[PDB]
Amino acid sequence: MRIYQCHFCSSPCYPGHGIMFVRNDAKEFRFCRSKCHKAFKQRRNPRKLKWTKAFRKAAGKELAVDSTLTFAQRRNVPVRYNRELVATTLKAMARIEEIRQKRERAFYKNRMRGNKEKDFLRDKKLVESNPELLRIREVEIARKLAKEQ
Amino acid sequence: MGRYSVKRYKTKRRTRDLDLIYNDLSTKESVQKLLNQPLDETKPGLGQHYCIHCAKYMETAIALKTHLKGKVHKRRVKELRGVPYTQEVSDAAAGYNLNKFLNRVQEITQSVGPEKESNEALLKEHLDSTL
Amino acid sequence: DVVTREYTINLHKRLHGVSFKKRAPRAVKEIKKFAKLHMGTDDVRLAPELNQAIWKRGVKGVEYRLRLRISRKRNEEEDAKNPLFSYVEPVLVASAKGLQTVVVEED
Amino acid sequence: RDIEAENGGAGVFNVNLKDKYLLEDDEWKNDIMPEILDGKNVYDFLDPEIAAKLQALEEEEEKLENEGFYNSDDEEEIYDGFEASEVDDIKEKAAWIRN
Amino acid sequence: SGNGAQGTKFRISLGLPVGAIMNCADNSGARNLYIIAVKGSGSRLNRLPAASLGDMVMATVKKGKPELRKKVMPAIVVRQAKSWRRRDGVFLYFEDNAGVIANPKGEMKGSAITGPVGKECADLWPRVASNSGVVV
RNA sequence: GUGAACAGCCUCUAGUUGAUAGAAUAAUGUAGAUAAGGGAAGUCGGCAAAAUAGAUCCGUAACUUCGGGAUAAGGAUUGGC
RNA sequence: UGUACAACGGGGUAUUGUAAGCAGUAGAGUAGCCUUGUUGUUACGAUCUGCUGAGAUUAAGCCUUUGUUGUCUGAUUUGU
Repeated sequence: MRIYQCHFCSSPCYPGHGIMFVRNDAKEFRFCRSKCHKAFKQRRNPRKLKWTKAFRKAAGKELAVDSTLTFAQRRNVPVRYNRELVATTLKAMARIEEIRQKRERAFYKNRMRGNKEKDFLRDKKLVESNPELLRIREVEIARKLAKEQ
Repeated sequence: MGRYSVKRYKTKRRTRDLDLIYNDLSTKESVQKLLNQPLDETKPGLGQHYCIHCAKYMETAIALKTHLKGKVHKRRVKELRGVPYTQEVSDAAAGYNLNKFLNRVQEITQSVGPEKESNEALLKEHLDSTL
Repeated sequence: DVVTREYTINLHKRLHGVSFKKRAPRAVKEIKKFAKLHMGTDDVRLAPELNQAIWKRGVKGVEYRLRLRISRKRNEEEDAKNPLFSYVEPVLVASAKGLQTVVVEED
Repeated sequence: RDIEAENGGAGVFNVNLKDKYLLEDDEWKNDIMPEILDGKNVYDFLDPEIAAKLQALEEEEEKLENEGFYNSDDEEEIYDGFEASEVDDIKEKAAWIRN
Repeated sequence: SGNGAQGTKFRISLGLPVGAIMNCADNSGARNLYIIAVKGSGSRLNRLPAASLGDMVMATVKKGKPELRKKVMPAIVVRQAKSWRRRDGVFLYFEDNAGVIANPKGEMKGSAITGPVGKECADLWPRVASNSGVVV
């Protein structure tokens, strides 16, 4: 079984999903789903399409180079099946993926910090440049307090 | 699915694609083969006057002069600037074979890049001298 | 029993698969049946200010959610209907999302 | 051939492809490779010395944990001449104006 | 199955009916093939005998050498371009239709095969797989 | 207003808002569509549908009453700023 | 008179592909008030980048619900 990625989508293709395409140069183009497949025929560019992962690794979004991401490459030399490798890899894959998420969430906070600065500078323009609307709300509070009275 | 997209993008009427065309420009031997094809009866310009960027045969040498000075052919020049998007770019996006990916990007930056640009410079040096 | 409430109404799950020449006339009959369930009276008077609020984007562009105010009122003498009827009128809001049914106080 | 014939014929005898190969311990000759955990199938992860390469990763936690690099918790806002009472009002006045 | 084909042949999607022009994948000199009938086919009212991947069809040649044209000869289909089902969970399809030509014993006429050869066709016919440069 | 145009589509002045209506969305119809792979194997017969279509530049055969054939055929192109 | 039923709302799944709004030292170029420039700038300027996998839709024959507000004795007929 092979969880191989979409050619266009970079999402996992579980066994039983998606179409394969084979070029006459004989390399295989496995596809996530029909949306990615019909967009491939039409000669698009996933550097340009915003929803795919090839855009997001290129356009300065979600982190691309990491020491945790080099653990799952491919192996063309088979490792002869010792069990005590297998018992640690089932503990390794639960450990690499946690450090992946603690770095990816921390990479998201570098990209979204200081929004509250621009959130508050946006509010100084709305409040201060509308003096006439702020008179209307003052009588709205006084009419609110008087109805309870 | 639709009407217009079926007419041009069936399996029968598929063009070459962007992957192989970057390989043809990347070396000096495959450029000289395609510029100098042996003449064939089953091909539109009788196996001459072939553009390498757009995988497309032209009827006459006049039809290369008017094809290069167009917004259609200035897509494919601007399309083939960078790394040609193999399968390896899509696998690196999921956290899978970075060192296979980053070494190829290292080679396109160093070796394959300026060999391609010194080939596309000579095509404009040749297709202006003959046309 | 004179009671005024607020409501939203999901018209997207009511006008699903209707002919386009009959969407906006159908949305009128849906609000009458929607007021008949909640207020429990038969004859429902829609204000003409709400009739503008349905037909505003044509016959086939009825909005998804509207924000209603429904008041149930006393009726006059020698009406063979009932002592009760509803009077549905709209309240205008920035967006009709994320609101729920609220009783409007009397004064 | 003859081991096949004594228990069933040719279309019904079932060859164990295992029990004929060389491991350092024959006690686990019948066990099962998992081949998949949650995502990212197992044969891309296993190696010689996975845990020894994982020691170098766990050093990079403590090189990044003590530096304040994983600091999600941030609770105050500090502007010029502004405090928590006043910045709450301006974010409450500008919310009223948008509606 | 018939003569030459070792083993059995599973059900795959029937891409090529009668009168379907397909490319020629060897170095024999034919350019396109033209199917007239499919061997091992059924018999039902108003159907067309339809070929698939890894079948043997009787096929004529429209474009090629004048030594080869105007004689019916068997041919084995190696590419389909209609999506079929490998029994591991994937559908797949090729770029074009293609077929090599052979004697009824199943032995190749040319010496090489251009382009990729289908996997189900290469299992069913051994002499194709000796001349196949690329599998899948 | 778009455009070669009194073509077609949209709006101002002026005029109608008349043609039995409500509720449901089975078959078979009438009117209009889209289909993987193959491409006339259908059929008396390519009937019907599809494809081509405006404009600019290049190019254009036999034949002939020299006027035609001719938009012959076949190609390159078309937005916004 | 409650594992009640319904109307909205809140989560979960999915669908398309980055909302309005401001901002930028992005932007082929051209003009100017000129402080006659030593990015001379404010204007115009297709588009691009940032807030933004944001925004919109989500059962009409999807899943789920400790929230909000309601409703819960109408009519007919039947006996060896």
